Amino acid sequence: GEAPNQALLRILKETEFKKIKVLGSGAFGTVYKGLWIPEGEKVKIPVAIKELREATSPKANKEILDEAYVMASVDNPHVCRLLGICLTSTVQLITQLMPFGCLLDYVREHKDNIGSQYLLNWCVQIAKGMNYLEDRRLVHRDLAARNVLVKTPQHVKITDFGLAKLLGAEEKEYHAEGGKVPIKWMALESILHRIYTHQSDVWSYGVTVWELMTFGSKPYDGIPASEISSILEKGERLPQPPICTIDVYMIMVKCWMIDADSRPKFRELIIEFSKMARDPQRYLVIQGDERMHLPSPTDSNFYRALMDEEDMDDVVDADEYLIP
Ligand SMILES: *CCC(=O)N1CC[C@H](Oc2cc3c(Nc4ccc(F)c(Cl)c4)ncnc3cc2OC)C1
Repeated sequence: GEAPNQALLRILKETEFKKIKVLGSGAFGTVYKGLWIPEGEKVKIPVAIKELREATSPKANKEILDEAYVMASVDNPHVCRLLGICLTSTVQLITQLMPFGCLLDYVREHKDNIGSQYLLNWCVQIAKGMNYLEDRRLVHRDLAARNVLVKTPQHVKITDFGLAKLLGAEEKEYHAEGGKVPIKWMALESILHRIYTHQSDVWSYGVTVWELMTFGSKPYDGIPASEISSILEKGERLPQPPICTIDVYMIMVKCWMIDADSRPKFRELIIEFSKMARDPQRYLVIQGDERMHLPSPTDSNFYRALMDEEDMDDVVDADEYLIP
């Protein structure tokens, strides 16, 4: 009827995780970083670990296992995959550590060193990730720069699958029902009718690109969420960022066309951003662009800036740690 999901869910013993330290908290719970040391492997894998405040809320463990299901079921260079889960007092999700954090904060904090080549390459990579998700019939529903993680400045991945929904062998629109929503990233048809498609995700991609090209500006700043549907129905859209040529901004605008099927496909966005990445200063205009650099794997205190030297001998990135 539909293809069997033969993803493996790995249950990981708590005794294999060390050096646990807080990255951030919310109402939801906590993310930590640590090392995962599968027993008698002589590997140490840098990981992030997501839990919730307590394993009492039924919804809580249900929501997080829904996220685990989606995250175990993906495998692509531009999407974050689940390494496994740890069943403790709480359900913890275990994934590859993305040491530079979320792209929203990253663009805000490093604007002075972010040139055109990185911006366009990120656009390409996010489009690849999104296209891969489409090929797997998944609709993310929460694409935003806060939901893209930075493995290295050269390599980003989409995460945060807690709102993602699959789509049946012959189904098109997810039709949701209630719960806090990222209004300022949503297609009109999603705000109005809780319709969600691969084409609604393209809308959010548009917004995400605007975030990057503005070095992390807040969309419709000061506009109350309750007013967004009206503004959009009037035909208002986010403004042309200063660095953007018309060529780039036009792509953004196409993502925000009322007719969902008039919007670009992820596969087209890959092509267009890829053409632009070959001549980046033709498409984005950044003062003093040519003279920027960000950290690259091949630098001295690239590995030392993360790692204790104690560990460094046997550290292995999750992308190089593969089981059958
Ligand atoms: C834009 C703000 C933001 O996203 N963060 C605030 C701090 C937190 O930092 C990191 C988070 C990660 C995660 N997150 C994650 C998401 C889903 C999931 F199922 C798991 Cl197990 C983990 N993943 C990897 N590396 C991270 C690195 C962070 O900061 C260094 C995100």
